[PDB]
Amino acid sequence: VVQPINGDPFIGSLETPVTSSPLIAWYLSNLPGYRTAVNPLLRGVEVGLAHGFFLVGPFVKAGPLRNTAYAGSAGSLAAAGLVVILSMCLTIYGISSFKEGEPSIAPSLTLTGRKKQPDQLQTADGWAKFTGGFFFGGISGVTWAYFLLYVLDLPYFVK
Amino acid sequence: KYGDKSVYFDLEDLGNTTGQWDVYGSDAPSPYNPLQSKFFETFAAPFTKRGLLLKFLILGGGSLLTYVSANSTGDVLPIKRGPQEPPKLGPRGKL
Amino acid sequence: SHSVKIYDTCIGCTQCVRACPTDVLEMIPWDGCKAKQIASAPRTEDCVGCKRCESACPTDFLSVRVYLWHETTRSMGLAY
Amino acid sequence: DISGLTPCKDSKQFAKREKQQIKKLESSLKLYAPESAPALALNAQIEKTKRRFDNYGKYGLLCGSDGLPHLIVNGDQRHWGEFITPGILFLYIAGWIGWVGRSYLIAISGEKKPAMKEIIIDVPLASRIIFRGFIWPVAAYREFLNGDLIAKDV
Amino acid sequence: GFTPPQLDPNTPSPIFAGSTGGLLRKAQVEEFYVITWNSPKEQIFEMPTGGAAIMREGPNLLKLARKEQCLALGTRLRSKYKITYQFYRVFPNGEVQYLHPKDGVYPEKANPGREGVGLNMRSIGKNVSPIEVKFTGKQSYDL
Amino acid sequence: EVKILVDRDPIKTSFEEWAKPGHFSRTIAKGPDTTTWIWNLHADAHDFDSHTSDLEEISRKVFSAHFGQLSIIFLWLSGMYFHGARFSNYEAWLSDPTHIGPSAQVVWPIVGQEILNGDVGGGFRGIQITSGFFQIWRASGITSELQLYCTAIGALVFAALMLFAGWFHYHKAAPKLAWFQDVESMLNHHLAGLLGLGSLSWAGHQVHVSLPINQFLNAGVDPKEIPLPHEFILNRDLLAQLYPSFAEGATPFFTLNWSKYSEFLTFRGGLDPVTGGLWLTDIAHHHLAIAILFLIAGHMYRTNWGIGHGIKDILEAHKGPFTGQGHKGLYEILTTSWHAQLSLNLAMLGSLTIIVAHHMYSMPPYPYLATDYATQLSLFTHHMWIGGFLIVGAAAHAAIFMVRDYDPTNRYNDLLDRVLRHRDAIISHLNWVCIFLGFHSFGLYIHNDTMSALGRPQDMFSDTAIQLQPVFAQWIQNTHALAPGVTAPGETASTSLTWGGGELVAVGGKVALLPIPLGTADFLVHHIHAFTIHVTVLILLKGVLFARSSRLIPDKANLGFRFPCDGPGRGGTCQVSAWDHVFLGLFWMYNAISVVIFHFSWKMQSDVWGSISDQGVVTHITGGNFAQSSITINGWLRDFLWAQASQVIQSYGSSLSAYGLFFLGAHFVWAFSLMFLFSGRGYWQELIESIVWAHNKLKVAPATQPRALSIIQGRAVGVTHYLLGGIATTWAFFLARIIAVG
Amino acid sequence: TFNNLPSIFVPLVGLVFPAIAMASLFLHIQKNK
Ligand code: CLA
Ligand code: CLA
Ligand code: CLA
Ligand code: CLA
Ligand SMILES: CC1=C(/C=C/C(C)=C/C=C/C(C)=C\C=C\C=C(C)\C=C\C=C(C)\C=C\C2=C(C)CCCC2(C)C)C(C)(C)CCC1
Ligand SMILES: CC1=C(C/C=C(\C)CCC[C@H](C)CCC[C@H](C)CCCC(C)C)C(=O)c2ccccc2C1=O
Ligand code: SF4
Ligand code: SF4
Ligand code: SF4
Repeated sequence: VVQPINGDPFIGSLETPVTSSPLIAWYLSNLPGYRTAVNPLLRGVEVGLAHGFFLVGPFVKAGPLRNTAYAGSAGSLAAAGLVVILSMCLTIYGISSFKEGEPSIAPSLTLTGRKKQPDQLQTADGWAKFTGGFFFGGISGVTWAYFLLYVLDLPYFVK
Repeated sequence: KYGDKSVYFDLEDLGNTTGQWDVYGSDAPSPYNPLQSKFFETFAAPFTKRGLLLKFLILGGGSLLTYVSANSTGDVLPIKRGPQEPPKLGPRGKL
Repeated sequence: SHSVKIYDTCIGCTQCVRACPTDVLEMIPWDGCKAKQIASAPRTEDCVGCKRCESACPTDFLSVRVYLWHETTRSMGLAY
Repeated sequence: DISGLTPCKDSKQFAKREKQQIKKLESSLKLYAPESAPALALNAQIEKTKRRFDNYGKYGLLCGSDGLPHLIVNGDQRHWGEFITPGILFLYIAGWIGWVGRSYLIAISGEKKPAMKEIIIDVPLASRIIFRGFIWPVAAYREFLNGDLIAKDV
Repeated sequence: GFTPPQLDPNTPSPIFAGSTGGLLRKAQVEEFYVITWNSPKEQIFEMPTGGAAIMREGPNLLKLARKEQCLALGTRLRSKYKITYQFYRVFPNGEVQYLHPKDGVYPEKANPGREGVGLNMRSIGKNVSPIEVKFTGKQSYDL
Repeated sequence: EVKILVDRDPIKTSFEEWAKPGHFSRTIAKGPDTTTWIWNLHADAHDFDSHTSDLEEISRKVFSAHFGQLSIIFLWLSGMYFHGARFSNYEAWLSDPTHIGPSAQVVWPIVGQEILNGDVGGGFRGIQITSGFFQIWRASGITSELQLYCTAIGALVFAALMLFAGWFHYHKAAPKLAWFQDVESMLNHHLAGLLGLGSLSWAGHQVHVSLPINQFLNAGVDPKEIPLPHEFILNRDLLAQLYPSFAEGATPFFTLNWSKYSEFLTFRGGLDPVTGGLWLTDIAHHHLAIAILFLIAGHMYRTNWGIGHGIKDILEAHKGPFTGQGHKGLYEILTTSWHAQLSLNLAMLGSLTIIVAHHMYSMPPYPYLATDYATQLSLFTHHMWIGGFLIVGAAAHAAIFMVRDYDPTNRYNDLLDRVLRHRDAIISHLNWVCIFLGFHSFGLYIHNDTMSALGRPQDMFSDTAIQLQPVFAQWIQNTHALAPGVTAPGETASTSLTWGGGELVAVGGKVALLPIPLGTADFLVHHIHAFTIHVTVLILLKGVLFARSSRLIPDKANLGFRFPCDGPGRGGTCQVSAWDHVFLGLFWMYNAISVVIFHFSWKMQSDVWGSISDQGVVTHITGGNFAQSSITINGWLRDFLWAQASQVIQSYGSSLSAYGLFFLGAHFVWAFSLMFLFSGRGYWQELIESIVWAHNKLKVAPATQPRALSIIQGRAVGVTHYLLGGIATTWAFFLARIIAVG
Repeated sequence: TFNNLPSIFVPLVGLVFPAIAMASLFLHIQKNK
């Protein structure tokens, strides 16, 4: 089912099973990157929580102090630092890409041709709310990963 | 008209022509619980001013970095432990 | 963008513009040669700078001449 | 005895180089019979080395502290065999090459398509010219005086 | 005021199974250079975005990426298939600028009705040195 | 259907066209206005697709050119067999092959180069060759120098025959296009008739000549005492005294009682422990089975009779669901284009050369090959390089197809179109995985280097600090070591002894391929190899796909396959041509194969090769310093490059002195190449015009106008000098290193 | 404290001054008036 995007052959993409399928499109459409209708703050919270855990993963066990007793604590600290930096670069991104009050640069159309509402994430205040959610969610996910490594160390692998 | 037989240049609907599509941007409503959403709103609205967020991030991160590197001892980083070893005399005496 | 210039040594052979892939050039009438035509460069905004025009100018050095200048999205030849 | 260099006919390290190379070639000589081709070739190389060292001794070459002949180029009459006589021997041949080539290019210059004579070398023409560079130091001097060596701009 | 633009209508596009060399976000915020041509038969041609397309019998329409794409296509059309072509420029606001002949005639036939610009009435060596135009916007070649 | 369509006297045998150079092309057959003309005379010399437009003359030209190549190879083999016959110690090398250096070249004593004739052994002064011809000849049961001279004369005869064949098949009776296009018969013959009957005839030699002779050579018999090979053909009692199955003749064969043939057609896999090579008994059975297989495979394609698969009927039968029409059209773009076939055959022949390199060290097929570490190393390295070059040429000729012979109107294909339509996806994911592999294969070396430099060896990716063990390769290794058994009975041992459960084949003092242990360093370097291969495929596939069009140049095909650029516009569009892509892929193939042969040399010298005393303690050439030093780049610089280049540079005044000479020289030629790759034509044309003023001042203005090299020519000169220099550096380094410590 | 000043200034300089500098310079790049 490799017919082009929206059946439009002169747009540079295709509706292959990987892009446009009932399972993978649904998955890419019901996650906080593409929830264009809900406010960007909850989206950013979800995103930051997930990436905070994903970053605390390869800092405790993989790192300069992984074998020491300071593995979990200092690794979570480095993960929170990387999260602060990611919110930092997200912030300069929101400042540089769109200024203060312009309308959303997101597409106001869908595959079915409906003149949907534009994604307010791409606005200034919207991206700022998204960055705030990302920072809050990321620090929270870092400390929760630290908590789970603390109180529930035995089921997880140490190696 | 964009939906005609192999017509992709609706000059009125330039979004469908140029490819402006939310390819996966579902406009479905908030699937979160309202109470936790309000909780996150009230607890992350401080991080709403991107400029204040950036100033806070840079200054607090630099402060925490200096604090960690100044209060950490040599047990967590060997550079502050010091030599804890006698110095070797270099070639030709020491020169 | 680029500054294409046609000097008065042109013989009006129409190779500069038949080689130009971006419609920058066009032949106009003139009274300075046996062919009674000379090339002009109105659409310099569409000039990418490929110098196919001056790789086909059969003169002492050149008559058409491309000067590299402020590069925009269309002079840089970007589809994005 | 100039430049702090002892001659090779009265040098110690030069004879030491000789002895060392001869012992090296003799160590590779006790692996074959003394009448077979390898041993005969090794003995020939040995005599070649010994005569080489003795010839460098008898020519008055100057061997330094490292024991190798250091050639003198300054212009000392004793050491014109180092640079100046072979230098003239070179320049005579090199100007032969240049002069026969130049007279060839001038010979084909009055052709309809001269470049095909640089690809397909006219061997009769060159062979009639190939010995005309024997006298290059005088023909070139006259072409310089007559004005035929250097071209004029027009 | 002798040749009017053509104002391409909603014509059909060639049969093509879709590629990746098509229209990216440049079209969504800048021009994208529609081309229109008129085929005698349903034949097959190489697309400038890579791949083979099947042009339709009658008028066609292709929105590819940029000027060089449509002009390369049109040159291949005119030389290989002997077919009249004309292409445009479609800004995202809506305007459609006509560009390829701008006189109904291709830019090789010196047809009167076009003003000569980019025209220095001198040999190319008689341009002034840069010091003669130092600290001036005119670089070397606009006097 | 198929026929012998061939036309007589198409072209006249005459020197008239020799006298007119550049006759083949229109712009070249009018004269050298410039010097570039001569570079275009050689560049387009074999570009027959550009000389003519019809495929008939091109097919005849390349057919006779292949005949010239075969004449050249027959003359080359004539030289090798002759030099073995006259200028060699092969008659002495058979006596003590584990200690006599195989030598087949002697130099002339003129200018001191007679030092190159060294103590190879055998009462002979020459150059220690690393070709393995001596090992073949021991595997062919030569046992003489007369046989080698006769082989050289016969090879010279076949060279002259092939030369006459090219002349006959171009000038006297040249085949027309219907003859080449009958690929069905060509495959039926080359499978069954060249590869089938060739392997069958070699099995006959292996059974009648190599096996009985090596049964004596390995059994302490001097070559002068061995009966001649034909005495086994004339007298079957002597042949039967070792293999009694010959007393029954072909009655075991035709009655299908093959169980009474295992004396000489074996399946006892592994290496002959008396000489280190594979069992010739197994190789005879091998080539026999391969003969059966290619003989049944060459009766697959319909030629004239009702049986056989028409290849069109095979390709058109395969039509994918969302893959479109599928393989329809390919028979018409492969049979109406030599460049497509050239690309396909080059790619497969190159990967096959590499597989040869890989299977010739781990299953040494010749006697006294594994112990001739120089031959083993040189052969692996050689065939690896040939394979990389053939793959890179496959890219070049795929690109040439896409520019010239590709026609979606007449000679249409569906799958090629589908590949062109998402070419950006292909190149994007390849450009990603190259970066991923680059990072996670070389940044690991950088991490190990930094951790070792910061005094943190507990943080490297080593076999001691952080385990990156090749678990999958270790599993395949351990199951191929324990393969003799339930999965592969009747083999008596593993098919190779490069696996952990294998054993050591002690041949003389040498070790000859004990197991190879795979550690973290092997993981790192194998991912480096995957990385370099993936980048080479990125560059080359990108050139092939974008040979016709890109977002930058949509009319690139009209510019040609081999063009420099399309001007400084578009920010600069240098090297958009597929020629320039393959010119870059050459460098990346060089980096790839260089690190490959470095991995080979070091892993072998550290974990495989060495010397095993009679007590059983094997000491390797380096000392097992691969898994500890090949985790960081400083080990390759220190323990491989710096250390193992202590026998090529210390070889001044030795027999290995030409190796150090070419070490420095290939260094030089590489660096000299950098003058071409870095510079541009315009500077050199301006300099040439200045010295042309200096010449015109003296009436020495050449009519063939001195022009700086064309841009594409500067790139060609740069890449060829770069490759030649790096490759000759590596060749000298390897050969001197491995001949000295041996 | 003099032995503790590198521990304050090196993490300050080599990480924050890149943060401040690269951020402010990316903002200066991506600007419009
Ligand atoms: C010796 C007798 C002879 C003569 C007089 C001719 C004469 C001719 N041949 Mg024929 N030909 C011959 C033998 C001969 N051929 C043989 C033996 C073959 C088989 C290889 C061919 C195959 C052949 C083909 C395929 C073609 C010709 C063509 C031609 C014509 C032009 C050839 C030319 O100018 O290039 C002269 C070229 C050379 C003198 C050198 C060529 C290279 C030789 C074959 C091998 C080089 C080996 C060398 C050692 C390798 C380099 C390494 C080195 C650096 C160490 C001309 C009518 C062409 C023609 O008519 O097309 C219009 C053409 O396409 N010939
Ligand atoms: C530049 C080209 C080149 C050169 C100079 C060499 C040089 C050498 N090769 Mg290599 N080789 C090359 C290309 C080259 N090879 C390529 C492209 C292949 C892939 C087919 C091979 C495969 C190969 C093998 C398998 C062997 C060599 C061997 C040798 C050495 C002995 C020469 C010989 O003829 O012995 C006699 C030749 C043989 C014993 C080879 C047997 C024939 C092979 C297996 C197949 C037959 C070819 C077939 C008809 C065509 C391909 C069919 C197609 C389906 C792929 C010598 C170092 C031999 C060696 O190292 O011995 C110590 C050896 O065993 N080479
Ligand atoms: C089966 C093997 C095979 C065959 C039949 C061909 C045949 C052809 N190739 Mg392909 N090619 C091959 C292998 C092959 N090549 C390989 C292995 C590579 C990788 C490098 C290439 C890369 C390649 C490119 C990139 C191009 C070709 C081109 C060509 C065509 C013209 C070549 C020509 O006229 O040069 C005649 C011969 C020469 C000019 C001499 C080359 C000089 C070499 C480099 C000398 C140095 C190498 C030497 C071993 C080192 C010793 C130095 C010593 C002398 C001092 C011709 C159709 C060209 C083409 O089609 O143009 C449109 C083209 O552009 N090929
Ligand atoms: C050592 C020299 C060198 C290096 C490092 C590279 C690096 C690269 N080349 Mg180049 N290239 C080189 C020489 C080199 N090339 C030469 C001499 C040629 C001449 C032919 C080419 C031709 C060439 C082509 C034609 C192509 C490449 C490609 C690539 C990329 C593949 C690896 C990658 O991205 O993975 C990750 C990066 C590396 C492995 C590089 C080392 C970086 C280390 C691991 C970490 C760096 C530090 C880290 C980011 C911290 C930053 C600190 C901060 C202070 C800045 C990468 C950009 C290919 C490409 O772009 O597609 C992938 C490609 O198509 N190169
Ligand atoms: C003595 C000596 C020395 C020194 C010397 C000197 C210093 C010299 C100089 C010289 C000089 C200062 C010179 C100059 C010259 C100039 C010129 C100007 C010339 C010209 C020429 C010509 C022109 C020629 C030509 C020709 C010829 C004749 C040859 C061939 C041909 C031709 C044509 C090329 C020393 C001590 C070191 C050493 C010893 C020796
Ligand atoms: C050096 C160089 C040149 C100039 C190289 C020249 C033209 C080669 C020098 C002349 C050759 C050696 C021919 C002269 C030899 C002839 C056969 C004449 C014979 C004379 C006697 C030696 C017999 C380029 O044109 C170039 C172009 C693009 C990128 C880089 C470069 C580049 O680096
Ligand atoms: S190519 Fe040069 S000479 Fe010819 S028409 Fe154009 S400007 Fe005139
Ligand atoms: S540089 Fe290229 S685009 Fe510009 S006028 Fe010349 S040919 Fe046309
Ligand atoms: S630098 Fe050379 S290759 Fe690049 S655009 Fe200019 S002329 Fe072409």
